Amino acid sequence: GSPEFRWTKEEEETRQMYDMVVKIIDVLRSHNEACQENKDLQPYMPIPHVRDSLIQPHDRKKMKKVWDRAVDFLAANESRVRTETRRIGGADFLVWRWIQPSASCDKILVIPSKVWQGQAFHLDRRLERPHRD
Repeated sequence: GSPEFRWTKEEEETRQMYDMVVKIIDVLRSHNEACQENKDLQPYMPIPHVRDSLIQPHDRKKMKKVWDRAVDFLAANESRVRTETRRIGGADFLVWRWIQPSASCDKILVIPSKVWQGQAFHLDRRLERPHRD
């Protein structure tokens, strides 16, 4: 019945909580830096891409059940992938997919408040901001 705001102090609540989540906040913040370069390096993945990611082999799921609680810590400060309900094979399930902040998200408003070179181009060379490596 109220929003979160999410500024610098909201971290003081989450600090001590980070134990198992530090691996998954590492998975999302890490894949992100390579992702803003490219379009989205992850276009669609399941809930287990991130829920298997806490551990790699046969013991993979053993902290995916803990993840149910770990999300209480994540969700007060970070969501560096997008949540969507999507239809696959005629059936609608919940999947997690990539959103990358900075470098891609650039635009011009009513007053073109920029100088010649630094950012992109204008009129000539009608592409997007990130390019082929």
